[PDB]
Amino acid sequence: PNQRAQKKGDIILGGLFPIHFGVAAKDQDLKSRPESVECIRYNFRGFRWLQAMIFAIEEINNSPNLLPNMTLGYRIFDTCNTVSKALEATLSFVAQNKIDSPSTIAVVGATGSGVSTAVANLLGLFYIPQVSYASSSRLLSNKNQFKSFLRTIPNDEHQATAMADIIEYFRWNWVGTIAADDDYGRPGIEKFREEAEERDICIDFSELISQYSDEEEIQQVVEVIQNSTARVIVVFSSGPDLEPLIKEIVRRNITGKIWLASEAWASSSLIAMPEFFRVIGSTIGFALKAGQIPGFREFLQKVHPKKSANNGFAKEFWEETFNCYLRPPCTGDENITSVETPYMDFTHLRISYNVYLAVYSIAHALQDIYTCTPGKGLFTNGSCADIKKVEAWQVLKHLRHLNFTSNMGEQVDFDEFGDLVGNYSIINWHLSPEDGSVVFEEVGHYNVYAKKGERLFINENKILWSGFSKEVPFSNCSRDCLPGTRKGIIEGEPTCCFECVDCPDGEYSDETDASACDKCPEDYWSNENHTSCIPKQIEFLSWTEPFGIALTLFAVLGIFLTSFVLGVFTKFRNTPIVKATNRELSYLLLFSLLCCFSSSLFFIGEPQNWTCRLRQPAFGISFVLCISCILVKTNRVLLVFETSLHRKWWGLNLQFLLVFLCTFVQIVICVIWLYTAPPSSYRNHELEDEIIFITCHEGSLMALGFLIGYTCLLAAICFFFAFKSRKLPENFNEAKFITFSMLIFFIVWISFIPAYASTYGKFVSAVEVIAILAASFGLLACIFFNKVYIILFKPSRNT
Amino acid sequence: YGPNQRAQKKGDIILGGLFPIHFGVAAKDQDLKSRPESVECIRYNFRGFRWLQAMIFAIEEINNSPNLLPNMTLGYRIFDTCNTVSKALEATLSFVAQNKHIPSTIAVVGATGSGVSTAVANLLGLFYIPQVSYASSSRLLSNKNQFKSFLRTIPNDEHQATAMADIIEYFRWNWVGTIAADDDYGRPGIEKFREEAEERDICIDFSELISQYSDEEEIQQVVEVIQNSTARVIVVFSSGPDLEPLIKEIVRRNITGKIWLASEAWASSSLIAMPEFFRVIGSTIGFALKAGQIPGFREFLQKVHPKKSANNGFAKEFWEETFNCYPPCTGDENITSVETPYMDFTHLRISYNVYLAVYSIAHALQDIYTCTPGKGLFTNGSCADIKKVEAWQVLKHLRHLNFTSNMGEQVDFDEFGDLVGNYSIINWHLSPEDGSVVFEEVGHYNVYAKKGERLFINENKILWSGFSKEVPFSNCSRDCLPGTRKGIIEGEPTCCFECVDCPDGEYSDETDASACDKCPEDYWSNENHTSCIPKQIEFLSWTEPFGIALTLFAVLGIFLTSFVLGVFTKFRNTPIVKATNRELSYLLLFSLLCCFSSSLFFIGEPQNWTCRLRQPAFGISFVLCISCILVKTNRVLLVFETSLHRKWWGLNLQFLLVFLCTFVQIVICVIWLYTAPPSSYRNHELEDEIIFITCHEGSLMALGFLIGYTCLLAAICFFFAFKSRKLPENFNEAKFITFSMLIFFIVWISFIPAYASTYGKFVSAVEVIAILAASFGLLACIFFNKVYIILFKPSRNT
Ligand SMILES: CC(C)(Cc1ccc2ccccc2c1)NC[C@@H](O)COc1cccc(Cl)c1C#N
Ligand SMILES: CC(C)(Cc1ccc2ccccc2c1)NC[C@@H](O)COc1cccc(Cl)c1C#N
Ligand SMILES: *[C@@H]1O[C@H](CO)[C@@H](O[C@@H]2O[C@H](CO)[C@@H](O)[C@H](O)[C@H]2NC(C)=O)[C@H](O)[C@H]1NC(C)=O
Ligand SMILES: *[C@@H]1O[C@H](CO)[C@@H](O[C@@H]2O[C@H](CO)[C@@H](O)[C@H](O)[C@H]2NC(C)=O)[C@H](O)[C@H]1NC(C)=O
Ligand SMILES: *[C@@H]1O[C@H](CO)[C@@H](O[C@@H]2O[C@H](CO)[C@@H](O)[C@H](O)[C@H]2NC(C)=O)[C@H](O)[C@H]1NC(C)=O
Ligand SMILES: *[C@@H]1O[C@H](CO)[C@@H](O[C@@H]2O[C@H](CO)[C@@H](O)[C@H](O)[C@H]2NC(C)=O)[C@H](O)[C@H]1NC(C)=O
Ligand SMILES: N[C@@H](Cc1c[nH]c2ccccc12)C(=O)O
Ligand SMILES: N[C@@H](Cc1c[nH]c2ccccc12)C(=O)O
Ligand SMILES: *[C@@H]1O[C@H](CO)[C@@H](O)[C@H](O)[C@H]1NC(C)=O
Ligand SMILES: *[C@@H]1O[C@H](CO)[C@@H](O)[C@H](O)[C@H]1NC(C)=O
Ligand SMILES: *[C@@H]1O[C@H](CO)[C@@H](O)[C@H](O)[C@H]1NC(C)=O
Ligand SMILES: *[C@@H]1O[C@H](CO)[C@@H](O)[C@H](O)[C@H]1NC(C)=O
Ligand SMILES: *[C@@H]1O[C@H](CO)[C@@H](O)[C@H](O)[C@H]1NC(C)=O
Ligand SMILES: *[C@@H]1O[C@H](CO)[C@@H](O)[C@H](O)[C@H]1NC(C)=O
Ligand SMILES: [Ca+2]
Ligand SMILES: [Ca+2]
Ligand SMILES: [Ca+2]
Ligand SMILES: [Ca+2]
Ligand SMILES: [Ca+2]
Ligand SMILES: [Ca+2]
Ligand SMILES: [Cl-]
Ligand SMILES: [Cl-]
Repeated sequence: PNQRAQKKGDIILGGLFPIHFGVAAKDQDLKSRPESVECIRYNFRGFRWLQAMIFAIEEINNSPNLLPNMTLGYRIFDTCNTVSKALEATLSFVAQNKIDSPSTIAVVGATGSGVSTAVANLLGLFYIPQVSYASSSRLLSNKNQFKSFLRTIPNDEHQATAMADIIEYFRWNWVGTIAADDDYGRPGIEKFREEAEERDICIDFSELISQYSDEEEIQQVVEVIQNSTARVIVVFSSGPDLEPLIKEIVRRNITGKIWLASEAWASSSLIAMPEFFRVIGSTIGFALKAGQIPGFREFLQKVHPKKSANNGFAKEFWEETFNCYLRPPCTGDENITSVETPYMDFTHLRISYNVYLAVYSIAHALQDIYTCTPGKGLFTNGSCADIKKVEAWQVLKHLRHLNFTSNMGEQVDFDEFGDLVGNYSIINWHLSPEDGSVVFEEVGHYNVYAKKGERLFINENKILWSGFSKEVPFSNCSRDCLPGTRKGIIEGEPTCCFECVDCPDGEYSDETDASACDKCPEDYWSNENHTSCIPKQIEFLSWTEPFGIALTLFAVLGIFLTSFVLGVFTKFRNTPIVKATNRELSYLLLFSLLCCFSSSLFFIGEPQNWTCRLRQPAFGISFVLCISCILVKTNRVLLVFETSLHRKWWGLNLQFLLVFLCTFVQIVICVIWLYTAPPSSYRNHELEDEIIFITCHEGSLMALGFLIGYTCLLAAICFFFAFKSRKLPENFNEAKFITFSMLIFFIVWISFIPAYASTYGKFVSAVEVIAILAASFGLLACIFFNKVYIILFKPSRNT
Repeated sequence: YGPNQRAQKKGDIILGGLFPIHFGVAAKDQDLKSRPESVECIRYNFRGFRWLQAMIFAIEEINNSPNLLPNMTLGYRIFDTCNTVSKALEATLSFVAQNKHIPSTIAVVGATGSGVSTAVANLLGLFYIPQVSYASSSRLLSNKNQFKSFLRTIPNDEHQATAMADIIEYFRWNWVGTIAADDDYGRPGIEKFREEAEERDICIDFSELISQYSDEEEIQQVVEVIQNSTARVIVVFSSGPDLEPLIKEIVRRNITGKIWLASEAWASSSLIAMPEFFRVIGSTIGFALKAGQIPGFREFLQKVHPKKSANNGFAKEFWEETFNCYPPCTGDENITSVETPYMDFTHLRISYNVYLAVYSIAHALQDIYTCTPGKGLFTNGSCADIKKVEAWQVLKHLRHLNFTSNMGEQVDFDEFGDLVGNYSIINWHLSPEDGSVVFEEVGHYNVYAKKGERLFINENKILWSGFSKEVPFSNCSRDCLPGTRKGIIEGEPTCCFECVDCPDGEYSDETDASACDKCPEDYWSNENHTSCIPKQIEFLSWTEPFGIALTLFAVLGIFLTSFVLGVFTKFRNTPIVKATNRELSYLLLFSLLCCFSSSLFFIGEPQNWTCRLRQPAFGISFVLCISCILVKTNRVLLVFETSLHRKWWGLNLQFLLVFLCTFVQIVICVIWLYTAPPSSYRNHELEDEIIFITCHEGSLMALGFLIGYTCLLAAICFFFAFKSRKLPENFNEAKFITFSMLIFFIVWISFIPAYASTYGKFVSAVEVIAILAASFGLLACIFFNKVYIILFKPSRNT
């Protein structure tokens, strides 16, 4: 090639820099002989990088210690960011070696993963160390194929993990990817997709672009972008590979998304245009750790076409800066500090420092060769190498074992994969208030040495979402489902995109975004929101509640009246005037009425086994013995008509036999109940589904049937015998009184039937207990009030 | 100068050539302690030598034919690549040497790889030299902005990934795993396949990359990932050498359940198709290109001999590897006595691609030779001469090449330099005679057909796991029968799920349902939540045994009433017993007719009129009957009531009496018609399964006061009857009427519990039975004695 930066010396290096951005887009129709294509657009950043390399080389040549007597020369070429020019230059590099089947010993060539691979395939064939400064693809680590490649820029797996970490930190799960179609974008987005699907993050679309894409492919890509709902768009590409898509996006006014820039185009001047920043607001990109090169800007300001004989690119540089010709003609007096261009309009050195570091590392390897001591070398017999006759593979061997200190005082040392690691800065795009150009204000940091999970660190106070608002935009497929509801599948959409369905009654969902409703335990139940389990609010006939205290009051006043009549009897015990009747029978009847009044107590509280298991036979025996005694408190016609009949001769104790017979019969059934089917004191849910009710299911139905039959037949026979003799003046015609009492007993039975048979849980027990209480109360009152009245009022009883 | 081993032959025009005679280079890790020298290759690839022989045969056959380029001879400088990049780049630097005594090559044939093709093309296209590859199938070599001078005769691999997705869809699998060689052949193909599968809703469990340089730990991780997965389909997208280590490790660890979907590179490779590996990998279904027919090829393959080959140079090492000589031997053995891939083949696939490439370049040269000075493709319609031909001319003519190959086929490279062909689909079968692996075609993938109608598989030929004959199950979660519905698992993809039972009131009829459905109120989820069968209704029917029994009782009562009526007719005007009010007797009898009729209002389905009249029907019927009975006795109050005599002075006042009482009653009735008539409506809340149809009386006070009125009438009549219960005037009807109202009150009391303690229909049933029994008792007790004394004992004087 003609245009190049050439300088002689004892040792020659090679450089490859993208001075231009691309080649002249034209189709070689092949109707005539094809010739060398000329590049089109200028790139001042590449010229700054070239100046950095030249500065490093000359500064090394000025230092007296590093390489004391030797001198470093160079043959730097231009690649125009394509492969053809790079391979032309590379063939111009290995010419002396090519004649095997000006020998350069090292090449610093970079800025394209594709270009870097294309060069390293050829340089590694002659074992020429190539130290790239910007090639960051993960494919260049396959040291089984790129034998002689080392890069002073970190790899690009950490960057994919960092983008995944950023997406996870802002709590997003619905994104979309876009990648240039070269060796830089594809592996990057593959690694990112892997790490994303690991972290449970869904990806909507995935398109590829390139600077040679025709309007139809870009149209399709813009349609895919527009016809989607994800707001986060991760981009892995370089400036020139993204310019057309961005042109289309800004011409179509797509102004909603959030761009996650990769390292290549995060700081590119092709994309950071004030026109573009309208529709591409809120970008968050990565950047390398800045560096310091003392006196570099002063060297930059010295460039001049006439005073540059080694450098040959200063001519076109001046022609491009001042826009002149060597239409208007140039003069060698212009002021480079006047015009504005990415040449001097920088604040931090990020890639230029990489070039400086690469040149200094190669120089340090050379110096290490210079200061070898025999017997301690790295070659066959621990031998050293002749620096005056140094070869490329020796420099490579020494570079693999290089370990020195940088200018900032950091330990530069290449990993066994030939690459040094480094932290990341995280940049947000801002609009400058005074000028109006884009400005990269650093808002985050990414440490690579720290353990997993604790690497990313962002400072959200500075981030400007769309420049207007101040809150993280929402970019999930579907809004979360608050507690009370649960997730639900959509048939085709990915897992990160669902709908919400309500928990059916009886189940609850406390946490948000739950996969399935939970059924409260039987003790508990759904709330009104189906959010919280509330207790089943169990219920039964309580004690302190008005009904319970009132029934207990009635019972105890019954006991009080009974004890009252007992006291009256005891005070006048020795008076058979009214006690001409069997005083023992009065004893028994009064105590039996006490027991009957007490029996009610067994139907109050919560039903355990004890409670009902004894509450049925309690009333049973009590009322049957009461009715038997009041039956015997009558005429003995059948007894007079009838061992047993021998005992029916004299002695009142025979009457007792009667009761001590019939109750015996009764207790038989009861003891049957004891060991045949005791009433199950158990709970019930089926009746209410909301509140448990505790009852007792009598296991022996026919047994209680027989019991009730026995007591009612006793009642029938006693009532009939009473009525048949209801009009006999036997001491105030007591027969009419006993008819009255047993009649009201029958009324109690009848009017009790409908009550319990047509009421809810607690009130059934309440009505049963009030029925038994009223029955026994009425019977006792009717039997004893006449006698107590006549005794307390008129003690004239003779016949 | 290139390497030492090559195949060189002079001529007017020279063609390039790159073939993988070996399989790789020795693992010599240069510590760089000494000057690194040319690395040497290790294994031998007889298939590569067959390809090279195919190219040489094509060239010499061209040189023998007098039609294509007459008076012209073709030459070649074929080199070896050993399947690496450095060797190919050495050969290519030798190629382009004369460009910028040394021959000037004008066309290069093939690179056999994708990385090798890319490396060679980046350098060749710099000088615009046409490179016609025969086996490079990456999709990246179609970008005609990078590789300006690259055309291939093997189809691009996009359709191959599409066909992988189509195969996976055809057997209905949705849980697979992928493996790809980490080079330019596996990565783009596996990316395209991932995209296509994601389109067709196919979940990918794992995805790993391998290479022939993978150290033991990486293969360890890969095999661990393979074991810990539940998938069975493993889509491998790689070549033989890059897969050999993984297959070694797998057959060492004895993983047998999986099934493999082979890409074209290794679906027919002798490196993997070995019985040892076949005993483990089981069933593989791979692709292959369409065969070709090179006439008279075997007769040229059988002529190879070391001393007879001066132009060829690889024949020496070939003889060595096939005979183990130079244990030196003579050099007269027969090559047919050895079993190597150099002759153990049935169809030519890639060798035909090489033959086609050579013939295509020769045809472009011919087209250049047969110019017409006015129609040349070059400038001003002119064209160049055959004697000073340059590479770019051949490239230009190859872009516009369109000719016919001996298979009667049309060959033309499209705008992307590729060709197009329709794939065969093979399955790995074990030879029942020898034990070697044999590939048997089972299907065909036609790419010209419309999308979705391209794949044809003859499933009767496939052999699953060597013995079985039914498609294996390789889904993630078992497809569960209807009645259940899908349920998300946290973290797992959309192909792994649970399924839970549909709660009642909801149903799911089809497999793979997302949610159940609420049934229409007339229906309900059946026993298995599968179908909304009609929700059963329930009420007192007619043809039900109870209905027919009750209407039988009713018609028997009506018949007894008609009997007593006829008895009255035949003996009307004889007041011997009829001295009483015959008219009021007919009134009571009609009242009993209405009472017996009152049954018909509580039988079937409740309409509005039905119950809205069923209440007042019984109401008025009874109150009228009982009031006429109350007046069918002594008239003390009537006798006591000055203006009343002037009003009636006769029995008419009795009518007045009843036409007062009933009237009062009927008042409430009409009120009920226009305050809250009982609505005939349904009821579900008690069973959620059976519908109950009843009537709700909006005014409880109406029915309350009505029943209170009728029972107080009954009670006052009962008291009045019991008052004078002992007056034997005409058989002492007082006792009969006391028994009447007594049985009435028994009916009332004993009816209360039954209706107040039973399920729906039986409430109305027992109400019917109670009313019928009350009217029965009334009729019987009142009139049985009269009809008996009339029919039996003719003694009527007092
Ligand atoms: C058992 C029952 C539900 C009434 C019943 C049930 C089924 C029956 C089947 C055939 C025949 C008679 C039956 C009577 N409730 C009774 C129990 O509370 C026990 O309480 C009493 C039982 C009898 C008499 C009285 Cl004063 C009470 C009270 N207080
Ligand atoms: C209304 C009722 C449920 C009984 C009832 C209800 C609530 C009441 C509230 C206060 C006071 C009395 C009430 C009586 N069932 C009655 C209806 O079937 C009407 O059927 C009759 C009503 C009265 C007498 C007879 Cl012989 C029948 C019959 N057959
Ligand atoms: C979008 O989806 C993500 C994925 O969960 C949601 O992130 C959750 O946010 C809450 C809020 O603190 C965290 O408690 C959870 O830990 C996050 N999920 C997980 C699995 O960790 C995010 O909330 C969703 N965005 C919106 C607006 O709802
Ligand atoms: C990458 O991470 C941090 C910078 O954020 C560096 O580690 C810190 O360095 C300072 C001074 O060197 C120490 O005082 C801190 O203790 C370190 N903090 C942590 C968490 O490590 C680290 O040096 C950076 N990497 C490089 C190559 O500079
Ligand atoms: C593509 O596959 C199909 C069938 O395998 C081939 O197309 C057939 O060609 C012959 C003659 O045109 C017809 O008899 C068949 O009907 C065709 N198939 C159909 C569906 O029409 C074709 O040969 C294959 N492609 C190539 C290049 O050979
Ligand atoms: C594995 O999953 C697939 C779908 O993911 C099942 O195929 C579906 O089920 C029947 C069978 O054809 C069809 O109604 C559906 O259309 C199929 N889906 C598709 C996309 O075709 C397949 O049945 C499952 N495998 C087994 C053994 O059940
Ligand atoms: N890593 C980039 C190289 C790069 C880094 N920063 C850049 C800035 C501009 C252009 C290219 C770059 C690549 O693979 O291509
Ligand atoms: N397409 C394959 C080349 C190939 C086809 N068939 C083959 C058989 C053996 C080896 C390689 C091949 C590749 O990209 O690498
Ligand atoms: C582009 O979109 C924004 C927001 O809707 C709107 O303000 C503007 O008018 C649109 N058109 C142009 C040319 O920007
Ligand atoms: C012109 O050149 C010199 C700097 O060397 C000085 O006069 C001045 O800074 C320059 N002009 C501007 C605008 O900086
Ligand atoms: C590298 O150089 C530094 C400088 O002292 C030293 O600490 C270190 O031991 C050297 N070796 C390695 C492997 O870092
Ligand atoms: C390999 O696995 C299969 C599974 O059945 C088993 O039959 C066979 O014995 C195993 N062979 C070895 C060497 O482990
Ligand atoms: C090889 O030897 C002769 C010569 O080719 C041939 O006739 C014969 O068929 C072959 N025999 C074997 C075993 O290959
Ligand atoms: C060229 O293509 C056309 C149709 O595409 C076909 O008719 C013709 O046979 C082909 N060959 C030549 C020499 O035209
Ligand atoms: Ca470059
Ligand atoms: Ca840029
Ligand atoms: Ca889909
Ligand atoms: Ca090759
Ligand atoms: Ca093979
Ligand atoms: Ca997961
Ligand atoms: Cl910079
Ligand atoms: Cl073959």
